[PDB]
Amino acid sequence: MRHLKSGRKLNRHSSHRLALYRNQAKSLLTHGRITTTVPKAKELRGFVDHLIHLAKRGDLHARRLVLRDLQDVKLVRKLFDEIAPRYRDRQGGYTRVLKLAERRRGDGAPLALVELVE
Amino acid sequence: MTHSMRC
Amino acid sequence: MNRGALIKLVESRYVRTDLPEFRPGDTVRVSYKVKEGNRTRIQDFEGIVIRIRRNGFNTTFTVRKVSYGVGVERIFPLHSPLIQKIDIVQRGRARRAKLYFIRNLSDREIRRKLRADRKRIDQDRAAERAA
Amino acid sequence: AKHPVPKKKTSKARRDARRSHHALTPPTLVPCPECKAMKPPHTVCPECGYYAGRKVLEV
Amino acid sequence: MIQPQTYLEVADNTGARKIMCIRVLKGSNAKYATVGDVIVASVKEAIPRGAVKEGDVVKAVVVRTKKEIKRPDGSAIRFDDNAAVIINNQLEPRGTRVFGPVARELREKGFMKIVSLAPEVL
Amino acid sequence: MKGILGVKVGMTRIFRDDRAVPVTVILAGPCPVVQRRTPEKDGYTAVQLGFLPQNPKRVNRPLKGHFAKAGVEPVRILREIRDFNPEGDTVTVEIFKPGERVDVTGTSKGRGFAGVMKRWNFAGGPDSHGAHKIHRHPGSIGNRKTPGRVYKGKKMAGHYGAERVTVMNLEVVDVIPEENLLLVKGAVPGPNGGLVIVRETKKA
RNA sequence: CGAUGUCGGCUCGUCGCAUCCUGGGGCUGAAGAAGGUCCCAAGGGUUGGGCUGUUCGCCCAUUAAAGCGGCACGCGAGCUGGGUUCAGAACGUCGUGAGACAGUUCGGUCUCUAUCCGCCACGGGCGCAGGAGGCUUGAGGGGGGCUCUUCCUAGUACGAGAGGACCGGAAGGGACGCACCUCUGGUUUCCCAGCUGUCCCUCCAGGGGCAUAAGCUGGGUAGCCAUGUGCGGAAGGGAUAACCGCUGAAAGCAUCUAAGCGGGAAGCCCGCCCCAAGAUGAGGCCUCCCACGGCAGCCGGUAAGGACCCGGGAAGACCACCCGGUGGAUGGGCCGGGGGUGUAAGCGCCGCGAGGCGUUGAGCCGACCGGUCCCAAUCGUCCGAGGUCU
RNA sequence: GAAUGCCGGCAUGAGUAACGAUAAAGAGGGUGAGAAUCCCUCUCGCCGUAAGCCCAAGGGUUCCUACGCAAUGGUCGUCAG
RNA sequence: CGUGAGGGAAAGGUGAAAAGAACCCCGGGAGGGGAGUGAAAUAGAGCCUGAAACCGUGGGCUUACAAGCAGUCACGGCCCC
Ligand SMILES: [Mg+2]
Ligand SMILES: [Mg+2]
Ligand SMILES: [Mg+2]
Ligand SMILES: [Mg+2]
Ligand SMILES: [Mg+2]
Ligand SMILES: [Mg+2]
Ligand SMILES: [Mg+2]
Ligand SMILES: [Mg+2]
Ligand SMILES: [Mg+2]
Ligand SMILES: [Mg+2]
Ligand SMILES: [Mg+2]
Ligand SMILES: [Mg+2]
Ligand SMILES: [Mg+2]
Ligand SMILES: [Mg+2]
Ligand SMILES: [Mg+2]
Ligand SMILES: [Mg+2]
Ligand SMILES: [Mg+2]
Ligand SMILES: [Mg+2]
Ligand SMILES: [Mg+2]
Ligand SMILES: [Mg+2]
Ligand SMILES: [Mg+2]
Ligand SMILES: [Mg+2]
Ligand SMILES: [Mg+2]
Ligand SMILES: [Mg+2]
Ligand SMILES: [Mg+2]
Ligand SMILES: [Mg+2]
Ligand SMILES: [Mg+2]
Ligand SMILES: [Mg+2]
Ligand SMILES: [Mg+2]
Ligand SMILES: [Mg+2]
Ligand SMILES: [Mg+2]
Ligand SMILES: [Mg+2]
Ligand SMILES: [Mg+2]
Ligand SMILES: [Mg+2]
Ligand SMILES: [Mg+2]
Ligand SMILES: [Mg+2]
Ligand SMILES: [Mg+2]
Ligand SMILES: [Mg+2]
Ligand SMILES: [Mg+2]
Ligand SMILES: [Mg+2]
Ligand SMILES: [Mg+2]
Ligand SMILES: [Mg+2]
Ligand SMILES: [Mg+2]
Ligand SMILES: [Mg+2]
Ligand SMILES: [Mg+2]
Ligand SMILES: [Mg+2]
Ligand SMILES: [Mg+2]
Ligand SMILES: [Mg+2]
Ligand SMILES: [Mg+2]
Ligand SMILES: [Mg+2]
Ligand SMILES: [Mg+2]
Ligand SMILES: [Mg+2]
Ligand SMILES: [Mg+2]
Ligand SMILES: [Mg+2]
Ligand SMILES: [Mg+2]
Ligand SMILES: [Mg+2]
Ligand SMILES: [Mg+2]
Ligand SMILES: [Mg+2]
Ligand SMILES: [Mg+2]
Ligand SMILES: [Mg+2]
Ligand SMILES: [Mg+2]
Ligand SMILES: [Mg+2]
Ligand SMILES: [Mg+2]
Ligand SMILES: [Mg+2]
Ligand SMILES: [Mg+2]
Ligand SMILES: [Mg+2]
Ligand SMILES: [Mg+2]
Ligand SMILES: [Mg+2]
Ligand SMILES: [Mg+2]
Ligand SMILES: [Mg+2]
Ligand SMILES: [Mg+2]
Ligand SMILES: [Mg+2]
Ligand SMILES: [Mg+2]
Ligand SMILES: [Mg+2]
Ligand SMILES: [Mg+2]
Ligand SMILES: [Mg+2]
Ligand SMILES: [Mg+2]
Ligand SMILES: [Mg+2]
Ligand SMILES: [Mg+2]
Ligand SMILES: [Mg+2]
Ligand SMILES: [Mg+2]
Ligand SMILES: [Mg+2]
Ligand SMILES: [Mg+2]
Ligand SMILES: [Mg+2]
Ligand SMILES: [Mg+2]
Ligand SMILES: [Mg+2]
Ligand SMILES: [Mg+2]
Ligand SMILES: [Mg+2]
Ligand SMILES: [Mg+2]
Ligand SMILES: [Mg+2]
Ligand SMILES: [Mg+2]
Ligand SMILES: [Mg+2]
Ligand SMILES: [Mg+2]
Ligand SMILES: [Mg+2]
Ligand SMILES: [Mg+2]
Ligand SMILES: [Mg+2]
Ligand SMILES: [Mg+2]
Ligand SMILES: [Mg+2]
Ligand SMILES: [Mg+2]
Ligand SMILES: [Mg+2]
Ligand SMILES: [Mg+2]
Ligand SMILES: [Mg+2]
Ligand SMILES: [Mg+2]
Ligand SMILES: [Mg+2]
Ligand SMILES: [Mg+2]
Ligand SMILES: [Mg+2]
Ligand SMILES: [Mg+2]
Ligand SMILES: [Mg+2]
Ligand SMILES: [Mg+2]
Ligand SMILES: [Mg+2]
Ligand SMILES: [Mg+2]
Ligand SMILES: [Mg+2]
Ligand SMILES: [Mg+2]
Ligand SMILES: [Mg+2]
Ligand SMILES: [Mg+2]
Ligand SMILES: [Mg+2]
Ligand SMILES: [Mg+2]
Ligand SMILES: [Mg+2]
Ligand SMILES: [Mg+2]
Ligand SMILES: [Mg+2]
Ligand SMILES: [Mg+2]
Ligand SMILES: [Mg+2]
Ligand SMILES: [Mg+2]
Ligand SMILES: [Mg+2]
Ligand SMILES: [Mg+2]
Ligand SMILES: [Mg+2]
Ligand SMILES: [Mg+2]
Ligand SMILES: [Mg+2]
Ligand SMILES: [Mg+2]
Ligand SMILES: [Mg+2]
Ligand SMILES: [Mg+2]
Ligand SMILES: [Mg+2]
Ligand SMILES: [Mg+2]
Ligand SMILES: [Mg+2]
Ligand SMILES: [Mg+2]
Ligand SMILES: [Mg+2]
Ligand SMILES: [Mg+2]
Ligand SMILES: [Mg+2]
Ligand SMILES: [Mg+2]
Ligand SMILES: [Mg+2]
Ligand SMILES: [Mg+2]
Ligand SMILES: [Mg+2]
Ligand SMILES: [Mg+2]
Ligand SMILES: [Mg+2]
Ligand SMILES: [Mg+2]
Ligand SMILES: [Mg+2]
Ligand SMILES: [Mg+2]
Ligand SMILES: [Mg+2]
Ligand SMILES: [Mg+2]
Ligand SMILES: [Mg+2]
Ligand SMILES: [Mg+2]
Ligand SMILES: [Mg+2]
Ligand SMILES: [Mg+2]
Ligand SMILES: [Mg+2]
Ligand SMILES: [Mg+2]
Ligand SMILES: [Mg+2]
Ligand SMILES: [Mg+2]
Ligand SMILES: [Mg+2]
Ligand SMILES: [Mg+2]
Ligand SMILES: [Mg+2]
Ligand SMILES: [Mg+2]
Ligand SMILES: [Mg+2]
Ligand SMILES: [Mg+2]
Ligand SMILES: [Mg+2]
Ligand SMILES: [Mg+2]
Ligand SMILES: [Mg+2]
Ligand SMILES: [Mg+2]
Ligand SMILES: [Mg+2]
Ligand SMILES: [Mg+2]
Ligand SMILES: [Mg+2]
Ligand SMILES: [Mg+2]
Ligand SMILES: [Mg+2]
Ligand SMILES: [Mg+2]
Ligand SMILES: [Mg+2]
Ligand SMILES: [Mg+2]
Ligand SMILES: [Mg+2]
Ligand SMILES: [Mg+2]
Ligand SMILES: [Mg+2]
Ligand SMILES: [Mg+2]
Ligand SMILES: [Mg+2]
Ligand SMILES: [Mg+2]
Ligand SMILES: [Mg+2]
Ligand SMILES: [Mg+2]
Ligand SMILES: [Mg+2]
Ligand SMILES: [Mg+2]
Ligand SMILES: [Mg+2]
Ligand SMILES: [Mg+2]
Ligand SMILES: [Mg+2]
Ligand SMILES: [Mg+2]
Ligand SMILES: [Mg+2]
Ligand SMILES: [Mg+2]
Ligand SMILES: [Mg+2]
Ligand SMILES: [Mg+2]
Ligand SMILES: [Mg+2]
Ligand SMILES: [Mg+2]
Ligand SMILES: [Mg+2]
Ligand SMILES: [Mg+2]
Ligand SMILES: [Mg+2]
Ligand SMILES: [Mg+2]
Ligand SMILES: [Mg+2]
Ligand SMILES: [Mg+2]
Ligand SMILES: [Mg+2]
Ligand SMILES: [Mg+2]
Ligand SMILES: [Mg+2]
Ligand SMILES: [Mg+2]
Ligand SMILES: [Mg+2]
Ligand SMILES: [Mg+2]
Ligand SMILES: [Mg+2]
Ligand SMILES: [Mg+2]
Ligand SMILES: [Mg+2]
Ligand SMILES: [Mg+2]
Ligand SMILES: [Mg+2]
Ligand SMILES: [Mg+2]
Ligand SMILES: [Mg+2]
Ligand SMILES: [Mg+2]
Ligand SMILES: [Mg+2]
Ligand SMILES: [Mg+2]
Ligand SMILES: [Mg+2]
Ligand SMILES: [Mg+2]
Ligand SMILES: [Mg+2]
Ligand SMILES: [Mg+2]
Ligand SMILES: [Mg+2]
Ligand SMILES: [Mg+2]
Ligand SMILES: [Mg+2]
Ligand SMILES: [Mg+2]
Ligand SMILES: [Mg+2]
Ligand SMILES: [Mg+2]
Ligand SMILES: [Mg+2]
Ligand SMILES: [Mg+2]
Ligand SMILES: [Mg+2]
Ligand SMILES: [Mg+2]
Ligand SMILES: [Mg+2]
Ligand SMILES: [Mg+2]
Ligand SMILES: [Mg+2]
Ligand SMILES: [Mg+2]
Ligand SMILES: [Mg+2]
Ligand SMILES: [Mg+2]
Ligand SMILES: [Mg+2]
Ligand SMILES: [Mg+2]
Ligand SMILES: [Mg+2]
Ligand SMILES: [Mg+2]
Ligand SMILES: [Mg+2]
Ligand SMILES: [Mg+2]
Ligand SMILES: [Mg+2]
Ligand SMILES: [Mg+2]
Ligand SMILES: [Mg+2]
Ligand SMILES: [Mg+2]
Ligand SMILES: [Mg+2]
Ligand SMILES: [Mg+2]
Ligand SMILES: [Mg+2]
Ligand SMILES: [Mg+2]
Ligand SMILES: [Mg+2]
Ligand SMILES: [Mg+2]
Ligand SMILES: [Mg+2]
Ligand SMILES: [Mg+2]
Ligand SMILES: [Mg+2]
Ligand SMILES: [Mg+2]
Ligand SMILES: [Mg+2]
Ligand SMILES: [Mg+2]
Ligand SMILES: [Mg+2]
Ligand SMILES: [Mg+2]
Ligand SMILES: [Mg+2]
Ligand SMILES: [Mg+2]
Ligand SMILES: [Mg+2]
Ligand SMILES: [Mg+2]
Ligand SMILES: [Mg+2]
Ligand SMILES: [Mg+2]
Ligand SMILES: [Mg+2]
Ligand SMILES: [Mg+2]
Ligand SMILES: [Mg+2]
Ligand SMILES: [Mg+2]
Ligand SMILES: [Mg+2]
Ligand SMILES: [Mg+2]
Ligand SMILES: [Mg+2]
Ligand SMILES: [Mg+2]
Ligand SMILES: [Mg+2]
Ligand SMILES: [Mg+2]
Ligand SMILES: [Mg+2]
Ligand SMILES: [Mg+2]
Ligand SMILES: [Mg+2]
Ligand SMILES: [Mg+2]
Ligand SMILES: [Zn+2]
Repeated sequence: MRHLKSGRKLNRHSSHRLALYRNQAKSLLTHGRITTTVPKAKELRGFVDHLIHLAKRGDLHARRLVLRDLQDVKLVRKLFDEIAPRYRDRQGGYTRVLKLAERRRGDGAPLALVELVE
Repeated sequence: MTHSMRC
Repeated sequence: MNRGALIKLVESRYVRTDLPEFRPGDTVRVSYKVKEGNRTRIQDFEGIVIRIRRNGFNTTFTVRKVSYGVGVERIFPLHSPLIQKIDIVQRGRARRAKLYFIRNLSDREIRRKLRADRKRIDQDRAAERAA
Repeated sequence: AKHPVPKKKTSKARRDARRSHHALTPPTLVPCPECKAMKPPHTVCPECGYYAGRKVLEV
Repeated sequence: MIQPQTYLEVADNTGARKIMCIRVLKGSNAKYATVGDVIVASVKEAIPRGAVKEGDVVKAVVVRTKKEIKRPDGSAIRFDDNAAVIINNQLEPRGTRVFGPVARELREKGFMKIVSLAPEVL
Repeated sequence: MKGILGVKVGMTRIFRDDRAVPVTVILAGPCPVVQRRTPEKDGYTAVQLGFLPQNPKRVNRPLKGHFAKAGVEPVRILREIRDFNPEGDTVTVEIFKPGERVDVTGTSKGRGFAGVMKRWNFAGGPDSHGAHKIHRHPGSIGNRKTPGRVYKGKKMAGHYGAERVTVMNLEVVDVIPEENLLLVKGAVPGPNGGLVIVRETKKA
């Protein structure tokens, strides 16, 4: 059973799934938009929204907390100086997921774009 | 193995 | 509907606010109403709070004492109407919320691990100074 | 286990009866309100890159 | 939760110090004894020249358990050991002292003499 | 013979006469009377009850007409209480008094496809001593060439739960008419949020 | 004999009754209690261990009882492999010997994929004269069916005493069953903290990886759970079995019977719980659409409606089912609460230092109870009646 | 018309088991008719008395570069022994 | 294939003549459609003839209350000559 369990497994063990989320996070915050599979995209929203929200708070603690996941000081500085001020008056919903029309050829995978919002 | 040894 | 509120609204008739705050590691005396044969009396149970499990009205706490050579753990509902009163005997300072590990300690091993919580002792001595 | 095995060859009738549930359903498609092309609903138009009235994707 | 094979301390001065439950005397096939239940047990360890010796098949009543027992008031009680007091076929203790606390449930089950000899009823 | 449609809220315990009493809280009323099955029209006696209001702009024309003939707003659910003819047009919790006994019908939690140990309390196999990939298996399912088959109703693996269940003769611990609350001692089928039916008991 | 695997166990049942217990009886060398024997009765029940490969049996401690047999000595394409039943080795014994022994001893390869029937679950199709959305009747199935102790009656009836009832009433158990998570007790793969070694970021401080598919350790919400909680077996009605009658001839008496009428089992029927109109014998009620256009038919556009798609769900293998789709709180975010962890970082002060103290129940923080349109359920498409014959 | 016959062809089982170590992947850019699978970059993970390096057997052009993708490669292929 | 002695296959046919299909079209290619050759192109090189199993497309009749070694005897319905 799975009654009221939150969180996809994505056929990865505990540490592989965390690193997957962290790497997707770095990639999305680097380019502003990425393509992944639809299930990965949807899971990415929550992970990245929380790091952006902490960057809205902007204190030293937030920065160090975000660095636990993102690890790259230059990227965090970008998140704190360029990304987060875009969202000071936005209460959640810092990312959007739109589904792409065409599946991957080699495995039929349905794709989606995940992007930071305006 | 082989056969069931019916002996 | 809000199902959570409806339960809290059911439990509201039974919620107590008279009892004092305490933490794991505090030495506490629970004056507890007991039935026996024909009469019902008040039997004090005094020991170290080793556990507070919280669930609003449904929170309970576990008190441990050594009686005549034997360890005894007594679990109480924090909002039970059989609890007459709870007296803080001593403030101890634990580093964790569950003190199961003291079941395995000698008496001086415990005294060394749950030293007196001078800060909250002073909070208690400062209070009671009312007028 | 003792290696179960088909007792009789399946007849042409039964093999094809089994496949009465194999036909593909055609893709669900709707016209894109911008370029009129047929595309799956709730997906970005792969022909003009529009979704929800605005342009999202270069095509 | 006592069953056959369970060892129990002896909370009296009969002479026995450790007994091993071999039967729960509560119907045809009870799985477990709690406080107030009688068991049949062999005596595994005695002190010399007490009433009961090693090898005796005795009756006892469980007075303390490590499995906590639940009460209608919504509370529970748990002891550090599993302990019983040895009785005869009249519920009466065969020794003259009871050591350590005992559960209040014994009173309702008619083991009154044990309740009085006990230094604490919890 | 009286009934009402309900909603399982959650469990708690309350304190009654220095005893802790585990309860399930049920939001019962109000249940408007939507149709009356009579011996003349339908061949039996029963009330069709309604429960929980629904978006009128969400209820199709065939159901609109049905509600109209009763003069009632759209409700999310219709259920019949059999052999019940309430005097009024709206059934509330106050058909029950504390102390009465009730039967409660809900839909059990669904275990999905369930193994023989979870569904039927089978013993499974040994976990050591040579046991070979059968630790949770059912063992034998029959005999040999006589009868050469498996009984109907044979206990085997399959979907378990998410079925209608009636627990009977529960004590009513309280009625709170200001909130349409019904407290019942003990456990009731299904999840919090699930629809349940509360009928007077059939045990004597 | 171009193979029907062979003991026992474990698992899973099911059946017979020549009945072990529980229910009903008659007779008794039946005072009572307790037994004996036979009759009716298969609904349910029929324990845990020591020994042995054992079946059986004996023993221990209980029990209402610890029944006997069938199902290929039920069940190895379900498991085991102790025994038996190859090849090694040894003892006793037999044989000059090679070797031999339902004699003993130690060891000894038990085969991933289910086509058909059958079984458990779940769908798709078409059917149920118009087509729909709901709510139902219950033919017929299935589940269940146990029992003990104490107290009252009453230390009464009975009995010299020992002892000790019927009937009727009350309380509390055991095992089993269904559901549940408030409590008790588990789990809780990253929810919090602490710790070692190493490498790294960025030197300090602070962190990250790896040490398992959690490095280790102390805890742990929701969910799933039992060891935990609630509830069930009925009651009641009917027809009976053995057995006991009332009235009553044949047969002036007698006779439960030949006419007629009573009483009477844990059993039988109904009653309780669950499925159920593919019940093709395709049922019933409430409501909605409606006579459209072209040679019981026909092909196009609709109708009431439905599906597709999408956001999801204590529903779920897929399918199904249920909720929602901007006139929206469905999921994600955010916020508040619950809950867990147990006082973050940084700074300040004390100590030579490991550390300590304060800010501070802080910081972090899955699922739980809610709020909030910030993000996403955009936009739409396709099926879908005109109702046969007296 | 049969010889568990012989040689070959094609069925069934079945869109089923499986796709060969549970060290692990993600994204951006490029190339191309076509890209999860080729090239480049960044992140992540695994070996490190080896899963690194050098000899000897054995193998015998598998080496380097250009042009290729029918087949071989357990998928794909623009890559390649 | 086997260390080796040794074992030891399968595989024939365009047409009279290459006249072996310029060129155009879809396609990366493969392949096909036209044009063209030829008495003939389901003689187009995967080439004479081209059986059978086996697979598919289209049509006639038939089938979702039914019990079967699958046929046979009879009658009726529909379709065809
Ligand atoms: Mg499961
Ligand atoms: Mg489930
Ligand atoms: Mg699981
Ligand atoms: Mg959820
Ligand atoms: Mg996670
Ligand atoms: Mg997997
Ligand atoms: Mg995997
Ligand atoms: Mg993987
Ligand atoms: Mg997979
Ligand atoms: Mg790891
Ligand atoms: Mg991508
Ligand atoms: Mg991916
Ligand atoms: Mg700063
Ligand atoms: Mg975090
Ligand atoms: Mg989309
Ligand atoms: Mg798609
Ligand atoms: Mg590909
Ligand atoms: Mg592929
Ligand atoms: Mg709740
Ligand atoms: Mg102490
Ligand atoms: Mg200290
Ligand atoms: Mg302090
Ligand atoms: Mg096998
Ligand atoms: Mg096997
Ligand atoms: Mg095997
Ligand atoms: Mg096999
Ligand atoms: Mg065959
Ligand atoms: Mg076959
Ligand atoms: Mg065949
Ligand atoms: Mg055929
Ligand atoms: Mg065919
Ligand atoms: Mg088939
Ligand atoms: Mg298939
Ligand atoms: Mg199709
Ligand atoms: Mg003692
Ligand atoms: Mg002692
Ligand atoms: Mg002695
Ligand atoms: Mg000894
Ligand atoms: Mg004693
Ligand atoms: Mg005392
Ligand atoms: Mg009350
Ligand atoms: Mg509905
Ligand atoms: Mg319901
Ligand atoms: Mg359910
Ligand atoms: Mg449940
Ligand atoms: Mg199982
Ligand atoms: Mg179960
Ligand atoms: Mg189980
Ligand atoms: Mg079950
Ligand atoms: Mg078992
Ligand atoms: Mg077992
Ligand atoms: Mg087991
Ligand atoms: Mg195992
Ligand atoms: Mg084995
Ligand atoms: Mg094996
Ligand atoms: Mg197996
Ligand atoms: Mg195993
Ligand atoms: Mg099995
Ligand atoms: Mg067989
Ligand atoms: Mg067999
Ligand atoms: Mg048969
Ligand atoms: Mg289901
Ligand atoms: Mg009751
Ligand atoms: Mg309310
Ligand atoms: Mg329910
Ligand atoms: Mg044979
Ligand atoms: Mg054969
Ligand atoms: Mg054969
Ligand atoms: Mg054979
Ligand atoms: Mg065979
Ligand atoms: Mg076993
Ligand atoms: Mg049997
Ligand atoms: Mg008989
Ligand atoms: Mg009897
Ligand atoms: Mg009897
Ligand atoms: Mg008798
Ligand atoms: Mg007598
Ligand atoms: Mg008698
Ligand atoms: Mg008799
Ligand atoms: Mg029986
Ligand atoms: Mg029986
Ligand atoms: Mg032993
Ligand atoms: Mg044994
Ligand atoms: Mg034996
Ligand atoms: Mg024997
Ligand atoms: Mg006996
Ligand atoms: Mg008896
Ligand atoms: Mg036995
Ligand atoms: Mg037998
Ligand atoms: Mg038997
Ligand atoms: Mg036989
Ligand atoms: Mg035999
Ligand atoms: Mg035998
Ligand atoms: Mg035999
Ligand atoms: Mg057998
Ligand atoms: Mg067998
Ligand atoms: Mg086997
Ligand atoms: Mg066997
Ligand atoms: Mg078999
Ligand atoms: Mg077999
Ligand atoms: Mg077989
Ligand atoms: Mg063996
Ligand atoms: Mg032997
Ligand atoms: Mg041999
Ligand atoms: Mg000799
Ligand atoms: Mg001789
Ligand atoms: Mg000799
Ligand atoms: Mg021998
Ligand atoms: Mg032999
Ligand atoms: Mg022999
Ligand atoms: Mg012999
Ligand atoms: Mg032997
Ligand atoms: Mg020997
Ligand atoms: Mg042997
Ligand atoms: Mg060995
Ligand atoms: Mg062996
Ligand atoms: Mg295998
Ligand atoms: Mg099959
Ligand atoms: Mg199998
Ligand atoms: Mg068959
Ligand atoms: Mg089959
Ligand atoms: Mg079948
Ligand atoms: Mg169907
Ligand atoms: Mg109709
Ligand atoms: Mg309908
Ligand atoms: Mg019904
Ligand atoms: Mg019926
Ligand atoms: Mg039927
Ligand atoms: Mg029945
Ligand atoms: Mg019964
Ligand atoms: Mg008396
Ligand atoms: Mg009297
Ligand atoms: Mg007496
Ligand atoms: Mg009685
Ligand atoms: Mg049963
Ligand atoms: Mg049920
Ligand atoms: Mg169950
Ligand atoms: Mg539950
Ligand atoms: Mg809970
Ligand atoms: Mg719990
Ligand atoms: Mg707990
Ligand atoms: Mg974390
Ligand atoms: Mg480290
Ligand atoms: Mg660096
Ligand atoms: Mg450092
Ligand atoms: Mg620090
Ligand atoms: Mg590393
Ligand atoms: Mg490493
Ligand atoms: Mg380890
Ligand atoms: Mg690793
Ligand atoms: Mg770690
Ligand atoms: Mg842990
Ligand atoms: Mg824990
Ligand atoms: Mg939990
Ligand atoms: Mg919990
Ligand atoms: Mg829980
Ligand atoms: Mg559960
Ligand atoms: Mg239990
Ligand atoms: Mg019970
Ligand atoms: Mg007479
Ligand atoms: Mg007469
Ligand atoms: Mg008569
Ligand atoms: Mg009669
Ligand atoms: Mg009668
Ligand atoms: Mg009964
Ligand atoms: Mg039903
Ligand atoms: Mg119908
Ligand atoms: Mg129906
Ligand atoms: Mg019909
Ligand atoms: Mg018909
Ligand atoms: Mg019929
Ligand atoms: Mg009809
Ligand atoms: Mg109908
Ligand atoms: Mg009707
Ligand atoms: Mg589904
Ligand atoms: Mg789903
Ligand atoms: Mg699904
Ligand atoms: Mg679908
Ligand atoms: Mg539906
Ligand atoms: Mg609902
Ligand atoms: Mg809908
Ligand atoms: Mg809607
Ligand atoms: Mg829409
Ligand atoms: Mg929402
Ligand atoms: Mg709502
Ligand atoms: Mg929300
Ligand atoms: Mg979700
Ligand atoms: Mg809180
Ligand atoms: Mg808290
Ligand atoms: Mg501090
Ligand atoms: Mg601090
Ligand atoms: Mg610090
Ligand atoms: Mg200093
Ligand atoms: Mg400290
Ligand atoms: Mg907090
Ligand atoms: Mg947070
Ligand atoms: Mg959160
Ligand atoms: Mg919070
Ligand atoms: Mg809850
Ligand atoms: Mg609003
Ligand atoms: Mg459209
Ligand atoms: Mg012939
Ligand atoms: Mg052959
Ligand atoms: Mg031959
Ligand atoms: Mg042949
Ligand atoms: Mg051949
Ligand atoms: Mg051959
Ligand atoms: Mg050939
Ligand atoms: Mg061949
Ligand atoms: Mg062949
Ligand atoms: Mg072939
Ligand atoms: Mg074929
Ligand atoms: Mg084939
Ligand atoms: Mg095939
Ligand atoms: Mg498939
Ligand atoms: Mg298959
Ligand atoms: Mg499969
Ligand atoms: Mg395979
Ligand atoms: Mg393989
Ligand atoms: Mg597979
Ligand atoms: Mg490995
Ligand atoms: Mg692999
Ligand atoms: Mg592994
Ligand atoms: Mg490794
Ligand atoms: Mg990435
Ligand atoms: Mg990738
Ligand atoms: Mg990549
Ligand atoms: Mg770009
Ligand atoms: Mg590729
Ligand atoms: Mg490609
Ligand atoms: Mg790429
Ligand atoms: Mg790869
Ligand atoms: Mg590359
Ligand atoms: Mg990056
Ligand atoms: Mg090294
Ligand atoms: Mg070579
Ligand atoms: Mg070459
Ligand atoms: Mg290739
Ligand atoms: Mg290729
Ligand atoms: Mg290719
Ligand atoms: Mg080529
Ligand atoms: Mg290949
Ligand atoms: Mg390939
Ligand atoms: Mg390969
Ligand atoms: Mg290329
Ligand atoms: Mg190379
Ligand atoms: Mg060779
Ligand atoms: Mg050879
Ligand atoms: Mg060679
Ligand atoms: Mg040769
Ligand atoms: Mg040749
Ligand atoms: Mg030829
Ligand atoms: Mg020629
Ligand atoms: Mg010629
Ligand atoms: Mg050209
Ligand atoms: Mg051209
Ligand atoms: Mg082209
Ligand atoms: Mg072209
Ligand atoms: Mg190319
Ligand atoms: Mg060409
Ligand atoms: Mg073409
Ligand atoms: Mg051509
Ligand atoms: Mg010509
Ligand atoms: Mg041609
Ligand atoms: Mg021709
Ligand atoms: Mg020709
Ligand atoms: Mg010729
Ligand atoms: Mg030819
Ligand atoms: Mg040909
Ligand atoms: Mg041909
Ligand atoms: Mg042909
Ligand atoms: Mg074809
Ligand atoms: Mg055809
Ligand atoms: Mg056709
Ligand atoms: Mg019929
Ligand atoms: Mg028909
Ligand atoms: Mg037929
Ligand atoms: Mg027919
Ligand atoms: Mg024939
Ligand atoms: Mg015929
Ligand atoms: Mg005829
Ligand atoms: Zn478009």
